[PDB]
Amino acid sequence: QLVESGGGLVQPGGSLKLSCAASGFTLSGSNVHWVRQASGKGLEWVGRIKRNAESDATAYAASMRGRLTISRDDSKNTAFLQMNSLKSDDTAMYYCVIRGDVYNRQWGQGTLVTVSSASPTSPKVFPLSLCSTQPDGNVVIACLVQGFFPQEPLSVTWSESGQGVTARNFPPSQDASGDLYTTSSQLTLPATQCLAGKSVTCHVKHYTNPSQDVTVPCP
Amino acid sequence: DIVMTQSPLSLSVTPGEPASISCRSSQSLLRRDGHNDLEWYLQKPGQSPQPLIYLGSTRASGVPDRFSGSGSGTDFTLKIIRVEAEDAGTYYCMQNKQTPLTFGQGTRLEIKRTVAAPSVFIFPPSDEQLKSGTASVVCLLNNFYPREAKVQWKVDNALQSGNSQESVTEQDSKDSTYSLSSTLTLSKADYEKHKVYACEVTHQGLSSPVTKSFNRGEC
Repeated sequence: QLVESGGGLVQPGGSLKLSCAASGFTLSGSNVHWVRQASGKGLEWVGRIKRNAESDATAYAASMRGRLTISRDDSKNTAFLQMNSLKSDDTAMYYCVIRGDVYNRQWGQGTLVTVSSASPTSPKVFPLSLCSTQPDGNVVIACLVQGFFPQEPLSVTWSESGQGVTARNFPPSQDASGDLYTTSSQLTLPATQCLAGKSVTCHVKHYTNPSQDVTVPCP
Repeated sequence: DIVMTQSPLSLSVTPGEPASISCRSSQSLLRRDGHNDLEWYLQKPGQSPQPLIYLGSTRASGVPDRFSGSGSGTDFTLKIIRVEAEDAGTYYCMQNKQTPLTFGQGTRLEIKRTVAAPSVFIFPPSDEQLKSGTASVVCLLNNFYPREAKVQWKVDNALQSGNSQESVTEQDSKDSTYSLSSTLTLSKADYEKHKVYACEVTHQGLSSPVTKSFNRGEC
């Protein structure tokens, strides 16, 4: 519906161009605003671009000392947010918000911007098994996803899904020392779907680094 | 810039009970047409904000009849007649009178379900990780309410004041429970010098603390 892209890890002083592409409706009849959210905080208006009818007039938050440019490609049906001289404090989820022509007041899914001089670090992913007896008829297995940077985007999927299958994902938390993050992903599934001798896979997609497929044996 | 102040900043309401959120603006949001330039958004865990109320009182498309917005000028109120599991999240008021568009701090709504003790699972370090010279012990807590849970790590029955990190999921939109991941990270050298590894959980739904433990290598 409203597809966002362009986010990523960028060094301070860097540049990024964010896209807000409308899929299955015109964007020209509406005003496009950009709103941000730093992880664990509220909402902060960044700027807006008025409709082609209102001659694409732009307005920005004064705090962003002329570092942003909001533009629109009416042929591509996309609105953009170009950010320059990036600051550590620009780290946030950026959303585009539509106003006027319907879908009115609708927000995009967000695109993440991380501004840091810290180098990306791939997670150290490990299989986790219970030492004890399994819960009656269910199998509980996990994957440790250790020492990674940036904290997001990080996604974990398992090779088993369906009825009686529950995947539990936890927000990363900062490690004791340094800039690294750690989390785990847990899978509960029927014993029948994880028979003795079988193995399962947790698939870990982190930022732009190649995905990791880790084998976890069934008990 | 128009200042939006929300009150209270958090609520814990039992299902079926009403809830109300106050929003006060620093300038009047009353229009020439009579209506008010005040909006209300809900941001559910893991999602982007969604409109609820616009123009001070207009209930957005597909927003249940249980949500209402009232007030004029500088004082507004979002009312929820009967709170449900799915209402969990952070509510924001927004003024659309002038630019910069400004939002309130956000009010988190917790759904106050019945006490639910966690299911606790302990995962020893995998040999794969031990090879690298680091040892992480994982303690997972599942589907508990309230959020207050204390996780204590014991090594050969001696309490740890450091070496651990945890993360808690946001309140589940369906069952209103929380889940927690606690990780104790030791060096391989330290891990190899001790035998009994335990996580002790204290929660309201437990008669006394639950300890899940294992002996190094006896797995």
